[PDB]
Order: sequence, then C-alpha cells, then structure tokens
Amino acid sequence: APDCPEVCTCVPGGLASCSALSLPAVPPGLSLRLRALLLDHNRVRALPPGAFAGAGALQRLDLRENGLHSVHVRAFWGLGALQLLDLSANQLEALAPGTFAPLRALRNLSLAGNRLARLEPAALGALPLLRSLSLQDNELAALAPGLLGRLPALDALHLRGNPWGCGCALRPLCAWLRRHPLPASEAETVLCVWPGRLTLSPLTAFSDAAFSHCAQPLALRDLAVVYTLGPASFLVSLASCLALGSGLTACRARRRRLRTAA
Amino acid sequence: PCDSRGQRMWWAFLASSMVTFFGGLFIILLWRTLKYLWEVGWMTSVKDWAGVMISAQTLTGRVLVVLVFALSIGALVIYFIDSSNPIESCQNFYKDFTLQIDMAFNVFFLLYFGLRFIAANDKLWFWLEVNSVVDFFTVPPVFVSVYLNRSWLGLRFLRALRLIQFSEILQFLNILKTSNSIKLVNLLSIFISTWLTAAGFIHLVENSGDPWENFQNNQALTYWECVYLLMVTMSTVGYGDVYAKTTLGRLFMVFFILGGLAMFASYVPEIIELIGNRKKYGGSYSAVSGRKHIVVCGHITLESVSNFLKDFLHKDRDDVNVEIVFLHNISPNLELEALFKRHFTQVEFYQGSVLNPHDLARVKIESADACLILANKYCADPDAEDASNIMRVISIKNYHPKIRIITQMLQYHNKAHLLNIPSWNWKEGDDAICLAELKLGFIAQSCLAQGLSTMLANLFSMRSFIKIEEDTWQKYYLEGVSNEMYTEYLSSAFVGLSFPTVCELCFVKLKLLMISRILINPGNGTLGFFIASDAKEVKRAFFYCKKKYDSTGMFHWCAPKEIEKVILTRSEAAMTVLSGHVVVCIFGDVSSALIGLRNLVMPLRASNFHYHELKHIVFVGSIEYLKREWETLHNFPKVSILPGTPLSRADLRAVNINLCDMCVILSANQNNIDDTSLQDKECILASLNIKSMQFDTTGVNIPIITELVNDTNVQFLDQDDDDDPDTELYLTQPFACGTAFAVSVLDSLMSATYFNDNILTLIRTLVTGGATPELEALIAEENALRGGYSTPQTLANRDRCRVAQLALLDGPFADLGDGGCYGDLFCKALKTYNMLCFGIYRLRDAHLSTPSQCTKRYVITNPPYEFELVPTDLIFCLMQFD
Ligand SMILES: [Ca+2]
Ligand SMILES: [Ca+2]
Ligand SMILES: [Mg+2]
Repeated sequence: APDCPEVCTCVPGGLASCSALSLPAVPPGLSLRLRALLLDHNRVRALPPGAFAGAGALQRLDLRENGLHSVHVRAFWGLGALQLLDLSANQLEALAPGTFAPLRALRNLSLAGNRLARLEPAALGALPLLRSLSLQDNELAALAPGLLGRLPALDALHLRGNPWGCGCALRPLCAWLRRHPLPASEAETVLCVWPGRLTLSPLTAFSDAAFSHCAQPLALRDLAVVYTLGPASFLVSLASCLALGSGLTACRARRRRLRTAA
Repeated sequence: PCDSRGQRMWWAFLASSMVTFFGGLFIILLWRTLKYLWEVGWMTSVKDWAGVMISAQTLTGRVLVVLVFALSIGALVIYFIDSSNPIESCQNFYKDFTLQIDMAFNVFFLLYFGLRFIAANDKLWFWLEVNSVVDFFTVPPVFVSVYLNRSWLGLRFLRALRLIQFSEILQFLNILKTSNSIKLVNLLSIFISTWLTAAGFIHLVENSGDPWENFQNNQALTYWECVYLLMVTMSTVGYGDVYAKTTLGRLFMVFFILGGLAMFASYVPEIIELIGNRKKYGGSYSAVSGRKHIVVCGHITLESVSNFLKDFLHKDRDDVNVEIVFLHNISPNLELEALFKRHFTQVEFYQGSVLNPHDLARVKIESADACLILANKYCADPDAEDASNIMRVISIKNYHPKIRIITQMLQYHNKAHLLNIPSWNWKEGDDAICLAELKLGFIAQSCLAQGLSTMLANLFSMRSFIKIEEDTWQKYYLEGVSNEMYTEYLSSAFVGLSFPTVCELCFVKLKLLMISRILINPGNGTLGFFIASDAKEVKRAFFYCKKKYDSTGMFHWCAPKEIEKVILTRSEAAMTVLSGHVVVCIFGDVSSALIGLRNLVMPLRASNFHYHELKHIVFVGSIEYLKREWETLHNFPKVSILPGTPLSRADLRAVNINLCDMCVILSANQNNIDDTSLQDKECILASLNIKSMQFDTTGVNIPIITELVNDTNVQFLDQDDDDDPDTELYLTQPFACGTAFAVSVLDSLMSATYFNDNILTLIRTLVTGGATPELEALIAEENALRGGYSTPQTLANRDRCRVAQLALLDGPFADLGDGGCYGDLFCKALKTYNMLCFGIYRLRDAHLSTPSQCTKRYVITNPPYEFELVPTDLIFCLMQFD
C-alpha cells in the first residue's frame, strides 16, 4: 500500500515501525493514514524542517536513541494531532523557542538521557493539554521561574539524576512538589547536587521557612520604605547636626557672657 | 542557605539614591523660586561653628578631619574586600562583621555631610559637588541593604571619588604648605581616584551585563582585572587580552578614552618631574684631621675651575695634601661634573650660596685654611662684579673674621673699599690681587725693560719642563718658562759673619738663583726667593751644609697741573723734542669704563730714578676720557696729553712715535661689546698702523706692547708667525717677545699667593715701584698722592734696586759677549758690581747661522751655567741707586 514506507513495517490501523533499520534520516512519503510511527535506534542526527510533513493525523512519534543533537523550530509543523513524543536518550543540548508550539495535543514529552543544560520558558511554549513530563538524566542545573506556569495540567514529573543546585532559583520548582507529592520511591531519588550544606537533602524536605531569605516579591510597604529611607535619613542627620550645633553655641554663649568678669 | 539570588532589585538602591539627590535639588530650587517670587544671629552662629569644625581650626576640627581621612580610606578598603563577592547576595546584618563596620562608617559620613551642609555658603552649588554626590549614592544604598538584609555591589566604586578631597584635608591640617607638594598631591589624588572609579564602573557593568540583553553578557572580570584593563587602555598600549564586551562597557570605554588618555599623558610626566625635584649636591663636608682644606667660591665655571685645578695641584710643588671645596649656587653641567670626577679624591663641590651662613657652616669655613674668591674678569660692568665680590668677602668675614682670604678685584678703588672692612687682618694673612693694578705694573716694567712682563707672568704659572727635537726659538724659550718662583728658608751655614757676601757667587754650589723683610738683590731667619725649576731641588739650601719727592721718598711728586696747561696739539707736539720717551695710546668713548692710569705712571717714578733720567709720558687719544681720569692725573710731573686718536697717522707722527722707548696700546670700551669677534679691533688696527708706518725706516721694529682682552686675537698681532688656536698664549710669538699681555696669565697668582703669601707683596716691591704699610694707609684715607719737604731718613729710603736693560756690544762685559758661559757672565756681574741678571733677552733668529732682518727678541729665564751666548743680546738686571 502507498501509505506505508518501502523500508518500514506497517500494520492495519495506522501503526508503522521503522526502528532497527539504520535510517540516516526520516523516511520519505509519509501518509495521513498512519497514526503511530516508530523511528528509534536509527542514525537521524539532523532533523530537517518539515520532516514529518504529510502525516498530520499522526498521534505517537518515537525518536529515542536516534542520535538527535539539533532540532529545527519548524520540523514539527502541522503535527497538531500528535500526542506522544519520545525524544529521550539523545544529545539535545538546546531547544529553539517555538519548536513545540504547534503541538497542542501533546500529552507526554520525553527528554530523558539528554544533555539539555537549561530549559527555558520559551522552549516548551503553550502546552495546556500536557499531562506529564520526564526530565530525568539531564543537565538541568535549575528550572527558570515561570516554565511550569504555562503547564496547568502537569501532574507527573521526573527529575532524578540532575545537577539540581538547591537555592532560590528552584523555588517555583519545589512549590509544585508540595502540591504534587512525588511517590516515596521516586522521591528518595531526587536530591540536591551542589556540595554545600544541602547534599543528600530531598527536594521535598525543603520548606518555605528554610528559604525565607529568598527574594520575596515586591510588596507595597517596602516599595515606599525604600524610597523614603534615603531622604528621611539625610533630614534626620541634618536636624541632629543643627540641634547639636545650636545647643553647643547657646551653652558656650551662656558660659561666656555670664562669666565675662569671672 | 546559599544561592540566595533569583530576581534582581537594583532599582531599589538606585531609585533611593536618585530620589534623594533629585528631591534635594528640587526643594532647593523651589526655595529659590519662592524667594524670587516672595542678638547677633543664631543661624550665623551655628554656621560659623560648623565652618570652624570642618576646618582644622580647633582640636575637635583636627580630630574630625583625621577621622574623615581615615574612614575614607577604610570605606575604600571595604569596597575592595566586597568586590570579590557576587553582584547581588543575601547577608545577615547582626551575624556579619563587614556590614556593621560599613554601617558605622557611613553613619559618620552622614554626620559629616550634615556638618558640611550647615557650614555651606551656597546650598544649591553645594548640592552638586562631587563629595555631596558620592555621599548621596553611597550611604542610602547601605541603609537600604541593612533594611532588606540584601547587598548589591552597585555604585560603591564611587567611594574612590572620596579620595579626591585629600589635598584639602592636608592643607587644613597645615601639613601641606609649599606649592610643589600641593600640586603633587593634587595630581596623585586625581589620577588614582579617577583610575579606581573607572575600574569600578567597568567592573560593575561587565559583571552585570547590559539590561536590555536580559543580563546575558556576564564577563566575570575581577576588580584587579578591570584596574589592569583601565591601566592598559589609558596608557594607549591596548594589549587586547582583556577588554570590555558589553554594550554599556564599550560605550564607557569610548567616552572615557577622550577624557582619560589626555589625563594620563598630562599627569604622569608632570608627576615624574615633581617627584624628581631633588638637590644633588647637598649635604656638608667632613673635616678630616691632619689635612687642611681650602674653600673656593665666586665665579666658578669650567675654564676657571680647570685652570685653577691644573695650577694648584701641579706635581712641581711639594707633596702637600690640601683639599679643595667648591661652593657655587649654580649646579655644575656635565663637563664640570666630569672634571670633578677626574679629581675625585682631591676636590668636592657643594651647591650653596656664600651669602647664607648655613652654606658657610656647611663647607666648614670654621676650620678652613683659606677662602679664595674668583672674579668674572670678562664682565660687561666691572663695578657690579667688584660689588658682588665685596659682598662675598663681607659675608665670609661676617661668618668668620679669623679666616684668611685671597680675592681678585677688577678696579683699584674697590681695593681701598676692601681695606675699610674691619677684619681685613693683612698682618697674619690676607690678600687682594688687583688685576688692573698688577697688569699695569707689568706693562710699566716692560716699558722699563722690554719683555720683563712676560717672564714675570711666566715665573708664576706652574710649567713642567718640555723638550722639542727641532732647534727653534721655542726650544730655548721652553727651557726658561719652566722656572717658577719658590721660597725656602736659609741654611745654618750662611747665618754666620754676614748674609750678603755669602749670598753672592754661591749660586754655583746650590745650582739655583736667589732674589726678616722683603729682600731684592741684598748688597751693602730669612726667606730666600728662589727661581728653581721645581720644589724638589729647592730643598738644597737649608738641608745642605757643606717738595720734589712724596711723603715717604718712595716716588716723585710735583705741583698740581691744570688740564689746559698740558693739553697739546700736533704743531707743538712736533715742535717739542722727545726721544726715548713713553707714548700711551688710549681708546675710549663718552660712556666707556674707567681704566685707571695712575698704576701705569707711578711705577715709572720710583726714587731710584733721577729727574733727568725720568722718562716722559705722553697720552694720545680722546680728551674727554683723559678729562674723566684727570682728577688723579694732575699731581703728576712731566706728562703730556695729545687729543685726537691713535688711528690717525699724523697725530702719531707729532708725538715722535719712531723714537719713543715704548708705545702702549690700551682700550677701555672693550667691556661694552661682548662679541668675541669684535673685541680689540681698534687695538689691532692701531698696532698694525704702528707697524706699517715709515720714518725718514719701517716702524715694524718699534717697541710696542698691546693689552688684549681676548687671547684668541693674539694671532693677528704678528704676521711672520704660525697661528694656531690650539696653542696657549704663553707659547705665542707676540707674548714671548713681550709685545702682548692679557689678564688671563695673572689668574695663576692665587695658586701662588696661597702657597706662599710673601710672593704677592714681593710683586708689589718688584713692580709698581713700592708699596709700604704707610703709603697704603695714605691712599686709603686721602686717595691722592701728596708730598712734603725732604728729610734725611726720607732720602735714605732709596737704597732699592730697580730693573734695567744692559746691552752687550760695548762695555767691560764685551769679553763675555761670546764666552759661551752665561754662568761666568753673571758670576762676574755679581763679584765686580753686585748685579744679578734674571736671564737673557735674545734675538729670535740668533740661534740660526744665517743672518736676517728680524728684530723680535724673546726671553730666557735663568739659563744654565753652561749656556752659549751671542754678542747681540740683552741682559735684565737690578741696578742699585746712586
Ligand atoms: Ca717647573
Ligand atoms: Ca699670526
Ligand atoms: Mg673628598
């Protein structure tokens, strides 16, 4: 059938498998009738933009262990029906902003075993239908604030084996774990990485009181105190000096004119 | 915990500082606009209190000023320490030590700002000062940080600008007074403060990347690296290993180059120059025991110092270690320093003024053996130089009357002024060489016997023996110039029956020539004045033991004459009979200086001379100049004056120039033009005019002597000679023949005068006729020669012996004309008639077998015993009275 790639194996229902075929790139001739695609254990190092064009009705895409190290922003254009992504076990060091924006139906996005040093808020984009994420075995030193702020339906997350430097930059992170209790088996495996006073400390053991020193958001009392502290202090110092000088002058005058003869 | 910095809030501190500054500005401007649009004063009293406090006018003020200095340095150190910490951090106030010290420091700075504002005259312009601005942007942020328990290293680098007010602090404390130190501290403070502040701003901007890039341009430069970067930048080097990469950092670099490269290039050389101000030749001289030291001051210059050193330290004198200490205000140049280097262990130089008693005590004139004051002979104003010299000597006398002084005076009357100094103790020791007086005495002596001035001058310059292979006149002349004038104490063998008869004829045994008082040809413990060639063999005498006259009668005197009774004209001058007389050509103008001709006419009128044998003197030249000098030239006999000029042939024809005994060319306007080329041009013209005249015979053989201010002109006097600028004056043919004279040959007198003080007064009794303690006293008090009726003791004061020129062709000495033994000749002169001959006056071409028409004769001083003679010869002698 024309809807099946010549080198891949297809079964009725739109399920296609292309794994263990040593494909150097995405096979050509994608069709709309395929719903699930397998591409793992291949050698697709570079992903061309619009590579998956034609299979707009695809639902599951697998790219685990495929040597991925650079993904174009528009490579996943038109894959609005795609739901499952397995990008894990690759060498993705950075994700261009807007790459995953068209993926409105995404539910699982796997980035495990990658060299992603930092994940930025603009990288994930708008993902309302996303239910879970997997970020284990990555070099994510800290999650930038507001990344989880566009993932309303995120209920499962994996964070083991990461260089989590436990400080104020991950305060938005642990705030999730407090309202999403990580199961104990996985909770025991998520630990701070920085060798300071916080090693072997689970991320769920850090409460608000431990990070009260962390920058609290700008209030309305302090806003006014910081503006007024300068001029008020200067005026107080000036008045204190004036009062001291006036008092000393008056005391010396009353000692001098009342004892002029003596 | 750590990693306390997630979201930035530098706007807190920055806005606090900005609102403080702008609110102050706006309230002051509002008060100004309101004022525009409408006891003794307690406000003025508190303003005065604050003004006294800010200045170091009370102990409290000085304490506060020192505290401001110290705490400014402390706040800078606090910033340096904090620079290592990250840009933003969280720290606890009551668990940290740096924050508390910083809080105390800025509280003090706030109080000081309050005091400064109270004392300020204009409030608006005080608000805009750099000190006030750095106060507005340094204290409020620390207060805010204490409030928030959060530290941002923001504008803290502005603390370095507090370093600028260090010159004012020191000037208040009276530490910084002189202009150079104030300027140096100003430059250093401005340079260091600007350097550190620019480095701090670059550190802040590079570490905290530009905001519009979301702070993604962190370069992480240490503060030391930014200091190094600014140093490389404003030095124009620009290595490029370190540089600014952010947009704001590059913008600051662009706008800082324009104002900072100029600052570096204008401040660094000036700072180096200011630090380089030092006194190289300072300090004092250490007086070493057992070795006397003399001090030399006055006109100190390369040529004068070199001449004095080469004559003073000559190997001819005995093994004496006298150390010379020079004292001059002007620091020596490279050539003079090299000359001092070549005499490293013998001389020292100390920069100072002889007027200041400090510098006199520095060279230790308290223990000095003598003080020698050189004079600038070649000055445009003799009066000024004599005046400066009398100041120098009076200052030395003021510090120490007991010191002995040798000095040069360009005029004779200033010598009389020197006698007016109370501590002119000439008895134990004191000297004053008058260059004009001695020069004119030498000229008059040469007038009596030609070429005597040359040998007199050569006796005093220290000359080592020199030999030339060729047979020339120079070969014999150099055998005579090597004889110097020495003094030696007599032996115990000659102190027996009588000094005189033992003195004569014994010069064969001692191989030296002898010339309680001054003794010249003693006929009829004493110091013998020897003419030995060296001081090594002078130690062979003692060691080896087998109304007509004046008030004194020393000179001649006659009734005063009026200038009109002696002024003549060509007609009567030609009518008047004159032969074997003296003619003196004088050059002068209206504004010319005063020579002083009295020391020229006095030597020719000693008592050993008879009125018939007295030589007539006629001065030819301008009448105004002789009028100016007439006040002293009117008590004089047998002197004539011819107006006109020596450059007119007829005027010289009238005065019988062809048969005169001596023509003396003198100039007075030589002190006006300072041009080396133009000097003595009138004298050279006059001398050549004399030489080119003709008489019903050429005048080139007329005996003429010219006094030249410039030595280099000696080459123009004679034409049949070799002219080399390299050779010295004593080697020149006109000088060796006694026809040229300059004061430059008298400078050696000091070197002689110090080493034996008698010689100078011996000069005064060997030239100029005679000078007694009395005649000097009379000249000092009256300054006019007067006479009286003769007395037997006055006439007895005439036993003296004066120089004479004896021929050789006719006389009892004809047998010795070519005897070949000059020693036999003078031994005969001594036994037969008690006459001593200094030496020989010999024709220039006599040594050559071929005859010639030359007439010039040179001088030989003390020929050896085995000296061949020529019948055409002249003899110097010391004839006795009759
Ligand atoms: Ca000699
Ligand atoms: Ca010549
Ligand atoms: Mg020395």
